[PDB]
Amino acid sequence: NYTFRCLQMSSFANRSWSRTDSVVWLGDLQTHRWSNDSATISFTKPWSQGKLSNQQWEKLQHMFQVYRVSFTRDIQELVKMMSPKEDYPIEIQLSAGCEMYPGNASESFLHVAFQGKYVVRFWGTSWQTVPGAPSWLDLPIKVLNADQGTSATVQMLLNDTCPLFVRGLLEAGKSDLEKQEKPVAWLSSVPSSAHGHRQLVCHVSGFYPKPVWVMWMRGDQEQQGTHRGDFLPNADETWYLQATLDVEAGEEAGLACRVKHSSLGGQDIILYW
Amino acid sequence: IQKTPQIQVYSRHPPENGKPNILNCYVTQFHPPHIEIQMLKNGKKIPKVEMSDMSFSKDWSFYILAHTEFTPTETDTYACRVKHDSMAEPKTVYWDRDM
Repeated sequence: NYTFRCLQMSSFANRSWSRTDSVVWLGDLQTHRWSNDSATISFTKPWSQGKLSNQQWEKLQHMFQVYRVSFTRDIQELVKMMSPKEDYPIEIQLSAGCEMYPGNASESFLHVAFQGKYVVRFWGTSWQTVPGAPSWLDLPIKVLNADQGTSATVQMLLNDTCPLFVRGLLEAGKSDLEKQEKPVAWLSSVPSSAHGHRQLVCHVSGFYPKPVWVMWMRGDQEQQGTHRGDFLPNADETWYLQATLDVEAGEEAGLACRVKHSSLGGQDIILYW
Repeated sequence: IQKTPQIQVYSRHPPENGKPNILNCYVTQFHPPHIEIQMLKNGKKIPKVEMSDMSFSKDWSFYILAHTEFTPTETDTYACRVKHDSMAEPKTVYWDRDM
């Protein structure tokens, strides 16, 4: 039940200035990096080589070392054939990877965004222009679609290699993907617009995995009205989230924060006093 | 094509005057992936600020977490300044003794 994604980012500002970096995730833990300046993929985890033998990992990394110098060179030929929207500053993203299911098979994907809009995909055996993708991209993909080797090599990485790799990881990573990290919590209140009604704030940080329950309570009374915000990250790969509640003075007494999270059992109830 | 970065400043542990902490600045939703993040303590820049690797969400916008080691003080202000193409001028959100 995990999603392995490998996001690549190519930036082409002009004929002589291109940069392509990449970064892989297993769920919400980053496992690898490939800075444009580094000649080899760097692991960002002890177990990011999966259950791959060096000799096989090394042979795999060579592929990318070859793909890179190439995709990059071919974009330059591509770009000359860029009418009508001749607009050199080109930013292209590529999200590829595979969602790993238990009973089901795994599901693979390759999405490509041009200038931040999604425009092309690899599908089964051929690369295809997705709706909304500009008119010119059609001649390039048709001439690309004649490269049997690439499209065979892709159907391999995509279909076969990706799941092989990913299970290895869920196997070696099991240690850090199963870590139950405990949260911390503190409250604070911010006054609102011009009026005597302020809003109580509950901050909860340092928890992992992502799934956490936070909510304002009045005794056993749950406060409908509490509004949970965005999950913000921390440098240690943990999470941040804060739930606010707009009150009215007077009756802030008795309210409190109940932080429910997997690592605990007997959870944080921070009364406002 | 072009989107203005949403900015978010917050600590890692409950701040407490004098106690060491970590100030996180999470920039997001921007595009292009060309932005200069700057963390400021009272107008001065903090020398060493760590940034994560830039990646993108499935909505294709980018994101990053610049962060540093900080200490909450009754007389000290901290902030995150962002420079992005899609911003006529630099956005500075300061930090509140709560987040």
